[PDB]
Amino acid sequence: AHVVKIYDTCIGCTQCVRACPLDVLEMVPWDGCKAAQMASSPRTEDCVGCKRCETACPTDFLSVRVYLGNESTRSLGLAY
Amino acid sequence: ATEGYPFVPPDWAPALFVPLTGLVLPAVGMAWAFTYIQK
Amino acid sequence: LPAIPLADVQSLSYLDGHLPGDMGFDPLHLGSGVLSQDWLRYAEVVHGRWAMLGVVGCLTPEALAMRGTIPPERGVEDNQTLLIIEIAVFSFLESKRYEGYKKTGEGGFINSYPFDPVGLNSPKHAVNELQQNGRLAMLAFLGFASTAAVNGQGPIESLQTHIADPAHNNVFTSSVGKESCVFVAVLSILPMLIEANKALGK
Amino acid sequence: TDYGTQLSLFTHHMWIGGFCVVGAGAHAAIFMVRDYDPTNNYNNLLDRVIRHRDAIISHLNWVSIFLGFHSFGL
Amino acid sequence: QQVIQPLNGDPFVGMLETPVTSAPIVANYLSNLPAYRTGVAPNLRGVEIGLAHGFLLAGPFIKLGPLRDVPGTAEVVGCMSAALVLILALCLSLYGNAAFQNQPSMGKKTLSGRPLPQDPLMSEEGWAKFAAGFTVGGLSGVAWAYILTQVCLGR
Amino acid sequence: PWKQPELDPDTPSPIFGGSTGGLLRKAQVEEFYVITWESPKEQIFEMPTGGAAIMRKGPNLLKFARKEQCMALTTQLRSKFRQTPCFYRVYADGKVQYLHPKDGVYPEKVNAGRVGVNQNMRSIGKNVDPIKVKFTGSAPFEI
Amino acid sequence: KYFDVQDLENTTGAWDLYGVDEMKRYPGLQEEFFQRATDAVSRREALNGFVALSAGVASIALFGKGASTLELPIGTKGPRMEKTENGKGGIL
Amino acid sequence: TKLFPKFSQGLAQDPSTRRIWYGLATAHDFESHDGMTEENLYQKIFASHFGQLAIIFLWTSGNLFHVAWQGNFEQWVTDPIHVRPIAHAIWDPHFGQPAVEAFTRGGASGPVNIATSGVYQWWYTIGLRSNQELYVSSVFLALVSAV
Amino acid sequence: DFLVHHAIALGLHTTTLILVKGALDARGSKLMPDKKDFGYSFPCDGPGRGGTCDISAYDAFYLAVFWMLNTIGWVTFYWHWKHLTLWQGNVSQFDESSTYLMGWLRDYLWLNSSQLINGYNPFGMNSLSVWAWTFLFGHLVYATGFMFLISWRGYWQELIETLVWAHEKTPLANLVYWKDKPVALSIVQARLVGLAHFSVGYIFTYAAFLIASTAGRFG
Amino acid sequence: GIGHRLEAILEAHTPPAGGLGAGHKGLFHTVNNSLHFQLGLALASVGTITSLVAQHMYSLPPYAYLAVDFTTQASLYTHHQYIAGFIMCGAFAHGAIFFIRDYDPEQNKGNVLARVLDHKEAIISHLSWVSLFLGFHTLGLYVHND
Amino acid sequence: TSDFLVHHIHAFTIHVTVLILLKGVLFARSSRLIPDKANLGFRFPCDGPGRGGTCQVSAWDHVFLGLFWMYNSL
Ligand code: CLA
Ligand code: CLA
Ligand code: CLA
Ligand code: CLA
Ligand code: CLA
Ligand code: CLA
Ligand code: CLA
Ligand code: CLA
Ligand SMILES: CC1=C(/C=C/C(C)=C/C=C/C(C)=C/C=C/C=C(C)/C=C/C=C(C)/C=C/C2=C(C)CCCC2(C)C)C(C)(C)CCC1
Ligand code: SF4
Ligand SMILES: [Ca+2]
Repeated sequence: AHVVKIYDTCIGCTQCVRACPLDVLEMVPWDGCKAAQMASSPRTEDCVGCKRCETACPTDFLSVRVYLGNESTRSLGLAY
Repeated sequence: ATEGYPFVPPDWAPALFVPLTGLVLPAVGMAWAFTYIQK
Repeated sequence: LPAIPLADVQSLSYLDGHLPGDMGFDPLHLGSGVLSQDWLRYAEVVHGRWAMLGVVGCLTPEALAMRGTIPPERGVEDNQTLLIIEIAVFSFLESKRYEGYKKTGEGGFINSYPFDPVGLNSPKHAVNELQQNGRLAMLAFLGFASTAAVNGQGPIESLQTHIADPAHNNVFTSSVGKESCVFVAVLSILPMLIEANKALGK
Repeated sequence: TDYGTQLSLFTHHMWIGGFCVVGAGAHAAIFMVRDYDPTNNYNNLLDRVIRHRDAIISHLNWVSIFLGFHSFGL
Repeated sequence: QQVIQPLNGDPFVGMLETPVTSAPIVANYLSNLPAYRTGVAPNLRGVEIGLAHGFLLAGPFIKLGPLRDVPGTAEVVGCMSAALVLILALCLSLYGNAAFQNQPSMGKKTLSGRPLPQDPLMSEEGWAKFAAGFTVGGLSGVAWAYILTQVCLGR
Repeated sequence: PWKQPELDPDTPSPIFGGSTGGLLRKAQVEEFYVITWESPKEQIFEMPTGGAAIMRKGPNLLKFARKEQCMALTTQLRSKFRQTPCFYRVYADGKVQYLHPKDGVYPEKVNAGRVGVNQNMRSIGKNVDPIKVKFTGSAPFEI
Repeated sequence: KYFDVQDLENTTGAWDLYGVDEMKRYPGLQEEFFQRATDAVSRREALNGFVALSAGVASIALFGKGASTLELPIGTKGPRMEKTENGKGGIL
Repeated sequence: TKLFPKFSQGLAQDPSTRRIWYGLATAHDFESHDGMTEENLYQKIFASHFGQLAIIFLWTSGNLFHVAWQGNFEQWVTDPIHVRPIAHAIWDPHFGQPAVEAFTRGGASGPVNIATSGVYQWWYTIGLRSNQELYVSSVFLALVSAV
Repeated sequence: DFLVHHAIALGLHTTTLILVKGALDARGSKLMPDKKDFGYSFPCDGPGRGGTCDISAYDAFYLAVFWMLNTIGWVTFYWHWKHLTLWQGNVSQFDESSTYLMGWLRDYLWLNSSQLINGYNPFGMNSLSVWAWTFLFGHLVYATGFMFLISWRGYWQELIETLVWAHEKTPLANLVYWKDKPVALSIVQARLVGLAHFSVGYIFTYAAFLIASTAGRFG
Repeated sequence: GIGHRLEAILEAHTPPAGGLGAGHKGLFHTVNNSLHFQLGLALASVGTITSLVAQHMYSLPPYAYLAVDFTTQASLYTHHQYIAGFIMCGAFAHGAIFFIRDYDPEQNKGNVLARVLDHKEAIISHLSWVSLFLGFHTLGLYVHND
Repeated sequence: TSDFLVHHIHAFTIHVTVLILLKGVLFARSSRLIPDKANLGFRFPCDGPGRGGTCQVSAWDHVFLGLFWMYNSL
C-alpha cells in the first residue's frame, strides 16, 4: 500500500489522527515537543491515500507525508 | 514467375493474405495474449 | 533416438526415444503432451496406411496403359448415389475404429475386431517397418501430386523423362520451381543455425 | 411570415428551458446534502428511493447505452 | 403489507427481494431453464443452450446481410451464423481455461441457500465439457435453421 | 481495551429495510467487517449504505464490506449520539480480528502504551536526492 | 441473531435462488446420442484445435467467393474509371 | 498473484484492471524495473536499439516490395508528369459495385490508391528504372534486417 | 506574412515556456518542495494547500503537447495556403485576404473544403470519398478525446461500482465473473488517453483535408 | 598517443573573472553518467534537423519532377514538420526526467548547470513576458484588421 | 425515416442528461466508494488521490458535467 511518514518537525496537535478516516495514524508519546506526543502510523496497510492528514497538518512543511505506491484491494477502496 | 521470380507474388495474394491477417492473426494474437494476461 | 536427423542434433527433451520411430526431429514443439502425442501418433500411422495404399494405388494403373493418369471417373457404373453409400459404410466402419482405438490404442483392424493379427505377424520390427514405409509413401505421394509442375507427365512417365536427360530434367531447372534451390539453401543452413544458437547460448 | 423572429423565438425559449431543468437537478442535490434529515423520513418515498439507488442508476445506464448504439450506429 | 422485503431476514446485503424476483412464476421458470439445472450433466446443458442459440443466431443474419436480396444465396448467407457460433465456442473455451485457474480451485464459500451441492459446471473440466456441448449444439442449430427455412411451408 | 472484547454472535441487529448497497461477492470470497456498539435508547441513525435504520436497545451489530464504512459509522455514532463502538474484520476462513480501538482507549489519545512506527527523526527537506537511491529499490523517505 | 462466525456460508449471501437439483431432464437414450456426439470436443485442446482447423474455412471460403460474385474480383470496369481525376491535368 | 508484469512484482500483485494497462505503460522504463543494475540497463538498451533498426529496415523493404508489385513504376518513368504514383492495391470485401469502379486510377486493372510519400521521384532520381531492381533491392533490405 | 511569422514566434515561445518551466521546476517548487521525492508522473498532492491538480513535470509536458500541436498547425496552415495560392496563379488572393481571420476561415477552411466533403453524397461517390470518410473519422477521435480531458475519474468510479452491482445480482449472467476487478482508469492514464485521442484526431483530420484539397483540384 | 580528451576540454572551458563560476566543471561526468541528458540532447538535435529537412526540401527540391507533384510536396512538408514537433517536445520531456532522476547537486556545484538553476524564476518570468507580448499584439492586430 | 432517426437521437441525449443529474442527486449524500460524502459538503474539488483518484465526486461536479450534456442535447 501507500507509505506514510512522520517527520520530527511535528508539534503533536493530534489533528491528523482526527482527520484520518481509516484509523491509520496514532499518537505515541515523545520527548521532543511541548505536547510530548508524536504521531505514528501502525496500520499503514489500511492507508487509502485520500491525503486528509496532509490537509490537517498545520506545520510548514507538513510533518506527515503520504507517498503513494502499489495498490491492493484495501488501498483501491474497492467494495466488491 | 518468369524473369521476375525475386519476390513476384501470385494473383490470389490479397484474397488469402488480407482474410488471414485481418481475422485469423488478431484472433490467435488476442487468445494467446489473454491466456498470458491471466495466470 | 540415437540416429538423429542432421549430423548431431540435441534430441528434444519431451522425446525420450520411447516411441519406435523417434528420429529426434520434432521442430516448433507441435507435440509434447503425454496424452496428445499418442493420438497424433495414431494419426501418423493411419495416414501412412491411406498414403501407402494410395502410392501403390496410382502406381498400378499408371504402369499399364489406361485412363485417369491425372483425372479419375472416366465412366464408372454408379453416379452420386455411390458417393452416399461410400460415406455411409465408412461412417459405420470409422465409428467402430474410434471405439476400438480408445480401448487399447494403435487401432489396426477391419470393422469391429480390436486386434487384427490374421497373419499372426506382429513383432516390434514390423511395427517399425510400418512407420518407416508409411513416412516414405507420405513423402512419395506428394511427388505424385507434383505432377502438376511436370504437367501431362505421369508418375512412371516423369521418371522416364528424367532418365533421358539427368541434368535438364529435374525440379531445380526443368520445372518452374526456381525456389526449390532456395528451399534446399535454407534447409542446408538451418541445421548450422540451430547448433549455432544452442552453442552461443551457453 | 417572419422566419427570423420565428426561428429566434423557438431557439431562445428552448435554451431557457434547458438551463432551468439543469438548475432543478442542481438544487435537488443541494437539498439532499444540506436539508435532508434522516429522522423524519423512515420508510417514505424518499427513503425507499435512496435505498434502491443502485438499481435505478444501473437501469438508466443500460437504457442510455442501448439508445446510443441504436440511435448513433444507424 | 408490502410486497417488498429483504432475503433470509438479513437486509444489509445488496440483493433486496423485489416483486419481479419474488414472483413464483419467475422463480420456477428460471429454475426450469437448462443453465440453472445442476444435477444434469454438463454436456447435456451445453447441447440445449447451443441448440437455442444456434437457431436464433441465423434469422437476423439471413434477413439482413451483403447477400440478403439474392434468393438462393440468402439461404446460403446463414453459414455466417455457423462462423459466429464458432467464434462464440472459441471465446467460451478461452474463458474456461482462465476463469477457474489451476492455481484457484473451489475459490471458497460452499454456499448454503437450502440443502444442495456446488454445480460441477464451474470446474476446469466442466467448462470444457460445456464448451463441447455448446459447439455441437450451435453447429446443429444453425444447420436446422437452414434446413427448416427451405421446407418451412408457406413461410 | 483492557482485553480485546471477543466478537460474539446472537446480538440484536438494528431494524432496517432491505438496502441495495452492501455485501457483494467480496464479502464472502475475501473479507468483510462488523461493528458492535451499545445503545442506551431507541433512535434512528443513517447507515452509510442508503436510507435510515433505527437503533435497537441493548447491544447492536452491523456488517459491512469496507473498513471505511465501519469507520464512518463509528465517527457518526461518536459525534451525534455519544457512543463507544468497536469493529472487527472477519476473514474468509472465519478469523476474527480486533481493529478499533486497538489500544482500547481511543486512537487520538496517548495512553503511554504504544511504540511509534514509521517515523523519520529528520525533517522533510533534509531527505537525500533520487540519484543517490538508484537500483537500491529504496526511496529517499524510505532511507 | 443476524451474523454467525462458523456458519458463514449462509449469513453473507452465498445462495442459489434459481437452481434445483435433479438427475432427469432429457428422455432415456437421447442423452446417449448427445454423449457420443460431444465426446470428441470435450477437451480444451480438442475444441481449440477444432476451431483452429475450422479457421482455415475463411481462407478457403474467400477463394470460393466466385458464386457470391463480390465486386472485388468481378472487374474494375475499363469503360468508366477515375483516370481523369483533377482538372489541372488529364491524369495528374 | 498473476504473472503478466514480469518486470514489476508490485503491478503483478494488483487485483484490478490497473495491472493490465500499467503493464503496457512501464514496459520500457528499464530504469525502474525490479532488480535492475547499470550494466543490465545498458545491455537491455543495446538490444532494443538493434530491434528498432531491424523493424526500420523491414518497413522500408516492404515499401519497395509493394511499389514493385502493384505500383506503376515502369509506366511512371516513361512519363513522370502526367501519370500518378501508385502506393499499393486495395482488397476490401466491404466495397461495392461503385467503389471498385471509382477507386481504379493510374492505369490499373483493380482498385488502387495514389501514393503521397514521394518515393517514386526519389527512386527515379537515385537511379532505379526497372521493376526488377526494386525487387532485388527489397530482398536485400529484408536480408540486412534479418542480420 | 508578417503577422503569421509573429504567430509562429508566439507559438514557439509559449511551448518553450511550458516545457522549460516544467523542466526547471521539476525538482521542487514553493507549493511543493519535495516534488523530487515523488517521481516524474504523479496525479497530485491532494486537494490541500489550495489544490495541486496537474503539478508534476509529466503534467507540464502533457499541457505543452497541445501548444506544440497548435504551433505546428499554424505553420502548416501558412505553408499550405501560400503554396495553395502560388500553385494556382492567384498569389494576390492570399496576400490580400490573409490579414483578417475571417478571410482565413473563408478562403482557406471553407473554400478549399468544397471537394472534400463531396466524397459521398446521395448522388453517388468518388476517389475522394475515402478522404471524406477519414476527415470525419478524425473529428470523432478528437471529440472522444475531449471526454477523457473534461470528465475526471471519481464520477466514473461511482458509475463502474453501479455496473458491478448490476452484473452480480442479475440472473443467467451471474454464472460468469471477472478474473480481475473492473476499475476506472487512473488520473495520469486518463490524461495520456485523452492526449492520444486529441493528437490522433488532430493529425487524421488535417491529413485528410490536406491530401484531399490538394489531390482533389491538382496533380 | 594523439587526440583530444572531452573531459579535458570541458574542464579547460571556464572563463576567468567569474562569468560562469565553475564553468563546465563536472559536466563531463554529469553528461556521461546520465542517459536522459544524452537522450534530451539527441532528441533536441534530431528535432531541429528534422525541421531543417522540412524547410530545405520545399525551397530546394532535390528529386526530379518533385515540384510538379503538388500533393507530394504538401504531404512531405506536413509530415516532416509534425514529426519535428513531437521530437522537440520529447527533448524537453527527457530534460525534466534528467533533472528529477539523475541530477546530483553535490557533484556539479557552482557550474553552469547548477548556475542556471539559481535564476530559474528569472528565466521563466522573462519567457512569460515574451509570450504575453507576442500574444497580445498579434491577436490585437488581427482583431483590429478584422 | 430521418424523423425517426433524429427523434431517437433526441431521446438518447435526454436520457444521458437525466442519467448524470439523477446520479448526482442520488449519490450526493453518501456513495459506496466514499461513505462520508455528506459531511464533505456539496461543492468540493475531490477527496484526494486515494482509491486510484476521486476527482469531481461531489454533487456540484455532476451538475457541471450535466451542463455539458444539456448543451450537447439542445
Ligand atoms: C513490414 C512492412 C509491411 C507492411 C506495413 C505491409 C502491409 C500489407 N501487406 Mg505486405 N509484405 C511485406 C511487408 C509489409 N506489408 C514484406 C516484407 C513482404 C514480403 C515477404 C510482404 C508480402 C505481402 C504479400 C504477398 C501480400 C502483402 C499484403 C499486405 C496488405 C494486407 C495486410 C496483410 O495481409 O499483411 C501481409 C501479410 C504477410 C504475410 C506479409 C508480412 C511479412 C512478414 C512480416 C515477414 C515474413 C518473413 C519473410 C519470409 C521475409 C523474412 C524477413 C524477416 C526475417 C523480417 C497490407 C497493406 C497482401 C496484399 O493484399 O497486398 C496488397 C498480400 O497479398 N504483403
Ligand atoms: C479486418 C479484416 C476483415 C475481413 C477480411 C472481413 C471480411 C468480411 N466481413 Mg468484416 N469487419 C471487420 C473486418 C474484416 N471483415 C471489422 C474490423 C469489423 C468491425 C467494424 C467488421 C464488421 C463487419 C460487419 C458488420 C459485416 C462484415 C461482413 C464481412 C464479410 C463480407 C460480407 C459477405 O460477403 O459475407 C460473407 C459470405 C460468406 C459466404 C462467407 C462465409 C464464410 C465465413 C467467413 C465462415 C463460415 C464457414 C463456417 C465457419 C463453416 C464451419 C466449418 C464446420 C465444418 C466446422 C466478409 C467475409 C458482413 C458479413 O459478415 O456478412 C453477413 C457484415 O455484415 N464485417
Ligand atoms: C445500432 C447500430 C447498428 C445497427 C442496428 C446495424 C445493423 C445492421 N448492419 Mg451495421 N454497422 C454499424 C452499426 C449498426 N449496424 C456501424 C457503427 C458500422 C461501422 C463500424 C457498421 C458497419 C456495417 C457493415 C459493413 C455492414 C453492416 C450491416 C448491417 C445489417 C446486417 C448486419 C448483421 O450482421 O446482421 C445482424 C446480426 C446480429 C447478430 C444482430 C443480433 C440481433 C440482437 C440479438 C437483437 C435481437 C435480440 C434482442 C436482444 C431482443 C431480446 C430478446 C429477449 C428474449 C432477451 C444490419 C441491419 C451489413 C449490411 O450489409 O447491411 C445490410 C454490412 O455489410 N453494418
Ligand atoms: C578581449 C577580452 C575577452 C573577451 C571579450 C572574452 C569574452 C568571452 N570569453 Mg574569454 N578569455 C580571455 C579574454 C576575453 N574573453 C582571456 C585573456 C582568456 C585566457 C586565455 C580567456 C579564457 C576564456 C575561457 C576558457 C572561456 C572564455 C569564455 C568567454 C565567453 C563567455 C564569457 C562569459 O562569462 O559568458 C557570458 C556570461 C553570462 C552570464 C552568460 C549570459 C547568458 C545570457 C544572459 C542568456 C540570454 C539568452 C537569451 C534567450 C537571448 C535571446 C536572444 C534570442 C535570439 C534567443 C565570452 C564571449 C568562455 C567561452 O568560451 O564561452 C563561449 C570560456 O569558457 N574565455
Ligand atoms: C430560480 C433560479 C435560481 C436561483 C434562485 C438560484 C439560487 C442559487 N443557486 Mg442556482 N442554478 C440555477 C438557478 C437558480 N439558482 C440554474 C438555472 C442553474 C443551472 C445553470 C443553477 C446552478 C447552480 C449551481 C451549480 C450552483 C447554484 C448555486 C445557487 C445558490 C448560490 C448562488 C450564488 O451564490 O450566486 C452567485 C452569483 C453569481 C455567480 C453570478 C452569476 C454569473 C454567471 C455565471 C455569469 C453568466 C454570464 C451572463 C449570462 C452573460 C454575461 C456576459 C459577459 C460578457 C458579461 C443560490 C441559493 C450554488 C450553490 O452552492 O448552491 C448552494 C451552486 O454552486 N446554482
Ligand atoms: C465524440 C466524443 C464522445 C463520445 C463518442 C462519447 C461517448 C459516450 N459517452 Mg461521453 N462525453 C464527451 C464526449 C463523448 N462521449 C465529452 C466531451 C464529455 C464532457 C462533458 C462527455 C461526458 C460524458 C459523461 C458524464 C457520460 C458520458 C457517457 C458516454 C457513453 C454513453 C453511451 C451511450 O449511451 O451512447 C452510445 C455509445 C456510443 C455510440 C459510443 C460509440 C460506439 C460506436 C457505435 C462504435 C461501434 C463499435 C464498433 C463497430 C466496434 C469497433 C471495432 C474495433 C474494436 C476494431 C458513450 C459511450 C455516459 C456514460 O458513461 O454512459 C452511461 C456518461 O455518463 N460522456
Ligand atoms: C528516442 C526516443 C525515446 C525513448 C527511447 C524514450 C524512452 C522512455 N520514455 Mg519517452 N518520450 C519521447 C521519446 C522517447 N522516450 C518523445 C518523443 C516524447 C514526446 C511524445 C516522450 C515523452 C515521454 C513521457 C511523458 C514519459 C516518457 C517516459 C519514458 C520512459 C519509459 C516509458 C516507456 O517508454 O514505456 C512505453 C510507453 C508506452 C508503450 C505507451 C504507448 C502508447 C502510445 C504513446 C500511444 C500510441 C498512439 C496510438 C495508439 C496510435 C494508434 C493509432 C490508431 C488509429 C491505429 C523511457 C525510458 C516516461 C517516464 O519517464 O517514466 C515515468 C514518461 O512519463 N517519455
Ligand atoms: C493591441 C492591438 C491594436 C493596436 C496596436 C491597434 C491600433 C489602432 N487601432 Mg485598433 N482595435 C483593436 C486592437 C488594436 N488596435 C481591437 C482588439 C479592436 C476590436 C475591439 C480594435 C478596433 C478598432 C477600431 C474600430 C478602430 C481602431 C483604430 C485604431 C488606430 C487608432 C489610433 C488612435 O487610437 O488614435 C489616437 C489615440 C490617442 C492619441 C490617445 C491619446 C492618449 C494620450 C492623451 C496622448 C499620449 C501622450 C502623447 C503622445 C504625448 C507624449 C509625449 C512624448 C512624445 C514624449 C490604431 C492604429 C481606429 C482606426 O482609425 O483605425 C485605423 C478605429 O476605427 N481599432
Ligand atoms: C553560420 C550561419 C549562420 C549562423 C548560425 C548560427 C549562429 C547557429 C545556430 C543555432 C542554434 C542556437 C541552434 C539551436 C537550437 C537549440 C535548441 C533546439 C535547444 C535545446 C535544449 C534542450 C531541448 C534542452 C534539454 C535539457 C534540458 C531541459 C535541461 C538540461 C538537460 C537537457 C540538455 C537534456 C547564419 C544563419 C547567420 C547565416 C547562415 C550560416
Ligand atoms: S488531480 Fe484530482 S485528486 Fe488531485 S488535487 Fe486535482 S481534483 Fe484532487
Ligand atoms: Ca537500371
